[PDB]
Parts: sequence; C-alpha cells; structure tokens
Amino acid sequence: TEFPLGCSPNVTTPKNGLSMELYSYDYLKSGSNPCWDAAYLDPNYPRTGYKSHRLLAKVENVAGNINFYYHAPMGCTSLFDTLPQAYNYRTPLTMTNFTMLLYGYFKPKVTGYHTFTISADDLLFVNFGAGNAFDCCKRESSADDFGNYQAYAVWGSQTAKDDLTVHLDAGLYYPIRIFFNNRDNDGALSLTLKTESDPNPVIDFSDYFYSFDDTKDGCPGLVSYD
Ligand SMILES: OC[C@H]1O[C@@H](O[C@H]2[C@H](O)[C@@H](O)[C@H](O)O[C@@H]2CO)[C@H](O)[C@@H](O)[C@H]1O
Ligand SMILES: [Ca+2]
Repeated sequence: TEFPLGCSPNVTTPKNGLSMELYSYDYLKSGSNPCWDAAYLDPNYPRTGYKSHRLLAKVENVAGNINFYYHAPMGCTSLFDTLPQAYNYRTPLTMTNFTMLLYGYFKPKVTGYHTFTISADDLLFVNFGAGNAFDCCKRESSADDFGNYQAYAVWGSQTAKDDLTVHLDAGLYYPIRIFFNNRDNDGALSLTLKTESDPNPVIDFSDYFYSFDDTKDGCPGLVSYD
C-alpha cells in the first residue's frame, strides 16, 4: 500500500510518544530441544497469543531513538538487562527473551516518500496506516484486527520486506503498530527513516511519534489524492 490512510484528530496538544506493552517470553522447560519457545513464529502469536504470557508493564510516552543491540553473555539462558532510555522503562527485564508491542501514530515533518527500514533479532512486524494498523481514533475497538504486515523481519529467515516505502502527508497522523520478540540470546531492533528530500537517515523519532484518545465518531484523514 503506497498511499496509506492517515488520520486527522481534533487535538490541540497531541500526546508525545507511543504506547508500549511488555510481556514475558519464557524459555521452555530446561531439557527441551530447542531451548526457546517457538510460539513467536505462530501467525496469531502477535495478535492474541502474547496475551497468554505475563504482562510486565504498560508504558506511555515512548519516543526517541528506540534502536538497540543487546549482546547476551550466553545462549539458552534468561538474563536481565535494561532497555534504552526512549522506552521509559528503567528496571531490568529479561533482555534475552521478551515480547514487546508499540502502538500509536506517526506524524511526518515533510510531505513525500518515506522509506522505513527495519532489522531485528528475533522478530519485528510493522503495520502502518489506518485500517492496516488500526482505525482512526478507534484503536481500542480495532486493536486485534491489524492486516498484512507492511514490513517484517525474522532472524534466520530468507526474510524480506525489511522496508516500507510510502507517500505520506505532513498534515496527517498515521496509525503504526510495531511488534517485537526476542526468543533467546542476542536481541536487536532497528527502525530508520529515509525521506527523498533529506540526505541524512532519521534514527531519533522524538518529534514523530504521538498518541491520541479514541473518540465516538473516529477521526478519518482529511487529505486525499484521487
Ligand atoms: O546469533 C544470534 C542468534 O542466536 C541464537 O542462539 C544460538 C547462538 O547463536 C549460538 O551461539 C548458541 O550456541 O546456540 C544458540 C541457539 O540456542 C538465538 O536463538 C537467536 O534468537 C539469535 O539471537
Ligand atoms: Ca535472539
């Protein structure tokens, strides 16, 4: 979808950052082969399966550079460490093995083609646009109804759709859903943005990520090109 749908909330002062939910991703019982839980590859794990795991936290105002590489001291071992400051989550968690969901809206600074590139260890699935991620100012009621991933990356796969190239309007806020899993060992998440008019890739999304309350009527985008 080259021209994803955006949204036009009625809001004077939009809330900065995305929402985040963290969930457990336990290893299998010691002695299993392989050591890691394979659930993360199930088509419905990112839709409702993660809800069968333990909720670790719901966090707000996630903004900044969300990229990280975590080097596990050893494999098949649950080890504790911390996320980058952008995640607004300061306490140690099992960086070797966890599930993370981010959602909210992306606001472009300049109208035009935007290329988002992703890489992950182990898994990063991205939905982008109204409908595809969720409905405009109707997130809660459409939360589990996201469509085909606009980008996806899975460690060890002949993966692909490591990028998404879309025409965006600076006047709209675009629903975005980012689903991450580390099954074991090293963990890594990279999201970057390249615009056609700007020479430097963007890695700090401080000014681009927003959250909005849902409304009875919704807030469909008021920019259209056909
Ligand atoms: O290499 C990244 C990759 O590691 C897997 O773990 C491997 C590890 O690479 C290897 O040194 C060890 O001997 O076996 C491990 C298999 O349990 C992770 O499973 C994978 O998620 C990546 O992080
Ligand atoms: Ca891993």
